Amino acid sequence: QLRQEAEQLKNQIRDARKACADATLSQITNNIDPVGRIQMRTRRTLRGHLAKIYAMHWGTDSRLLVSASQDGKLIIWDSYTTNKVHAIPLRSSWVMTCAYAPSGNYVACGGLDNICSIYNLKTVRVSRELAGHTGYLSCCRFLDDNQIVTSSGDTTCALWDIETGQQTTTFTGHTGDVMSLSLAPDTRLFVSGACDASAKLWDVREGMCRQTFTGHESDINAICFFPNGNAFATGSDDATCRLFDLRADQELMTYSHDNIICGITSVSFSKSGRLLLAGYDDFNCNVWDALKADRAGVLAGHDNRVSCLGVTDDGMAVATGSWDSFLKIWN
Amino acid sequence: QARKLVEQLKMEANIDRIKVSKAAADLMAYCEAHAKEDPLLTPVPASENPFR
Amino acid sequence: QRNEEKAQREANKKIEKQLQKDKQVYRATHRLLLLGAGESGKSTIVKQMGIFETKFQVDKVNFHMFDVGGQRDERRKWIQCFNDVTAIIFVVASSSYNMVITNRLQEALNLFKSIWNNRWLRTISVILFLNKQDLLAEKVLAGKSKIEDYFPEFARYTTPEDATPEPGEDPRVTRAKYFIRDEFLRISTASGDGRHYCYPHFTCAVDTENIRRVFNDCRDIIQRMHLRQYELL
Amino acid sequence: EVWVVGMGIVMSLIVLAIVFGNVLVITAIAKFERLQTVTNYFITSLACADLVMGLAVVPFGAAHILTKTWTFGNFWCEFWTSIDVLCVTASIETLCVIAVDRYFAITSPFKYQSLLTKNKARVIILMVWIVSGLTSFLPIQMHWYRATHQEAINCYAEETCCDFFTNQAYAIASSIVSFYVPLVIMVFVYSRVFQEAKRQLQKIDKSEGRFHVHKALKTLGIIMGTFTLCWLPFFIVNIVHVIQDNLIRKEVYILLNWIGYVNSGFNPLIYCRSPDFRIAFQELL
Ligand SMILES: CN[C@@H]1CCc2c(ccc(O)c2O)[C@H]1O
Repeated sequence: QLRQEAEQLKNQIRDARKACADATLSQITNNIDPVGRIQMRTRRTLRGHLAKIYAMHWGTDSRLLVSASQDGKLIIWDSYTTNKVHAIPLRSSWVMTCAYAPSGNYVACGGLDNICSIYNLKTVRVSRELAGHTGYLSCCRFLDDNQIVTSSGDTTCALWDIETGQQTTTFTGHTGDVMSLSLAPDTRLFVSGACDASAKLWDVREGMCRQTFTGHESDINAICFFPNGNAFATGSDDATCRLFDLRADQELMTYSHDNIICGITSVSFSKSGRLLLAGYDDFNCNVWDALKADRAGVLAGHDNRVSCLGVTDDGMAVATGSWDSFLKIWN
Repeated sequence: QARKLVEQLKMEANIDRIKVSKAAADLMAYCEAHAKEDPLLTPVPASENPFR
Repeated sequence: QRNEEKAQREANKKIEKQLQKDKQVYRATHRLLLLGAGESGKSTIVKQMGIFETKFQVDKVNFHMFDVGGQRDERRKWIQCFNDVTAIIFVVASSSYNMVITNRLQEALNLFKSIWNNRWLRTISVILFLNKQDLLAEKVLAGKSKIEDYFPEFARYTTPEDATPEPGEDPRVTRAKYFIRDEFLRISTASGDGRHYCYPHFTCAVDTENIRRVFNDCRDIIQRMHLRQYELL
Repeated sequence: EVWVVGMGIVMSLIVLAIVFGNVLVITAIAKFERLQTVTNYFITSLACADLVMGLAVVPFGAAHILTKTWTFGNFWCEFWTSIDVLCVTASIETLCVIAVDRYFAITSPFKYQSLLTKNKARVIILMVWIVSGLTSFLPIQMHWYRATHQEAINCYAEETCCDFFTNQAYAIASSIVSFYVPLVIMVFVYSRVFQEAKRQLQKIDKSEGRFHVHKALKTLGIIMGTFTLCWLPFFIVNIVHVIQDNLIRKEVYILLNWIGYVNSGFNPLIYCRSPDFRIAFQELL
């Protein structure tokens, strides 16, 4: 009974989204001039990690970045002088994500242990251990100095309060292990993608899923959010990268080539949003012209699979951390 | 269970959306406007570039 | 302004020394992954030895075993984390061929096939433990729930002449044990390219030598890895 | 003239092959981070020894053979001889330490990682090169290898002729330090490695006899046979001509010495067959 209603609603959604397809992004962007070829050279190589790196996060100031590895070390670098400011041992050797607070005072990390650890840089001890998730924790982002969102394999995303260490708001109804989430430039909204092809948009204050997008065909390993605040591009185990729109509700363009068959592990946008940098399961990394879906350049300097990709706030540098301990800064 | 799902789809259905042409035009306009201050798109001078 | 660079250099030097010490410690130890069903008896193996980690050392060699608790999901994406482990310890109950909770043995065979045919775990070898051997003997000699009904291929199967029967054992249960082993062995040899092998062991709850068995299997794994890096073997 | 031209072409081809292979190996190790490893440091040391060989002592020796006259000074003759001895002993001892590295990695795998590290590898390479220097430079620069008979003193007095005449003691000591001791060490460690490989093969056969699933023999055969057939024929006559003055002629001695030299160019082919080295070579060219 209810299944028929759900199917009718899904058909209505499909018809409504098909009604707004006035013109594809390719048609409009074909008139604009091509971006051209972009060659990027490794300006800095950061060394000191012991095992494969999974995630990094640039600081609010472009100088400092934090990276996580399977040793259980949360090393904080000064990318300008290639100096390890801090090396934070972890209680659990397995860590799958990290984040750097906007104020620059706190750093968080979490792994196969469901507990999310938050470290106080300026005081280096564990300020709070956030527990309550059931599965492996996959991503962390700091809404403020006091609020953090964690997405785990429990198929749920949660909003935490550091002072009380409790889940203020829990986001549910998402059918797969959530892999990555990204925040809007404003704190109001954030988006996440999971093992199921669906990537959902959430509202932090209300706690309800406003929109859902089912463009992909495999697990969504990575997600990034357009600087304008009205779009976001998601990587997948399928070779496609797709750019969705919040106001339009469906994908605008797809980024893939027949030559590449590997998946995507990390995506990011340039400051202007023209270049969509995406890591890949093969050793190299690719740079996509977001407007025209033409591969502008290739960043091939890593021996193993690329696991994390980031672009600094002012857009000066691009950092890539692969499954070799080496983390490289491109520009 | 299914009631929650159908309620979620019902709430999601009644949202105003704009045409794809308008959204793509907005994205292209934003990219064109902010392309000037893009160190990645346009390489910065060596003196201006901090890393090198 | 001048002292900041010196302070950063001193901090970098101290962190580098600590990281060299951590390099030595980390390269000294060996990491193992324990995978199995809940009823497979992995708790028994743990007792002899979100995530549970047990450290045991034998012959002055540090072994670290990580058992993933909970996370009861058919899709495994955390397993890609265990790409640098020395070996994957697989625990399966051979006496559960008849339990419905798709048979348990068939479910374990499917899990072993999925783990073996994984892009990330291409080079990682698997150590196979077959617990509840006494229970398997009790079931086989009971005359109820014959292997043939649950596993049709058992009827055509014949006991291998080049085997190692127990000093005091019944041919029927020996046939059952070797068939159960041979299923996993043929799954192992169907797709292996020689980069990783499987070491099937008939273990029991009463047995206390499983630590020595895992030590020997890790020794063989590292030795074969070093031999295969060169053109030998 | 035709024979001289042909010999010159052959030696030029040998020199270019040696230098090209060695510089390729060295630049592949230096450029790529993944190619830096404890064993690859020994590989780099051997490649550097072979490169110095092919740059210093092979072309000068070829010129000496073709011209049949040492145009350079007597100090230059001593310097060339010393660099020749240094390169040969450094290359052979580096092969010995590579064999020891493989033996320690295979025979004792659990303690192999702690036993040898990058710093220990650097210390081992430094010790090998210091032993080579003490063997070569010290007795030649201090002129402890000078022979006694009239031919040797006539050759030494004449600055236009540069021929190798050596004492019994120095010849025996140099041969023992350079070849025979590393030969024994390599033979022992490779026999143990072969035994371990055969034991592992028997274990694999026992585990998976019914199912479907030589190489060690071929690998050890090439690795040991190339080095032996290159250097043992030279060192046996090196000992013999000292023991028996009239047994060995100069031409045979020089021919066997150059056959030993060719091992420097053969080494990169043997010791750089790994897929990573192949990928690095393909990317370079
Ligand atoms: C001039 N040719 C020299 C003469 C003797 C000698 C060589 C190489 C290694 C040694 O340990 C030696 O004693 C030859 O390359």
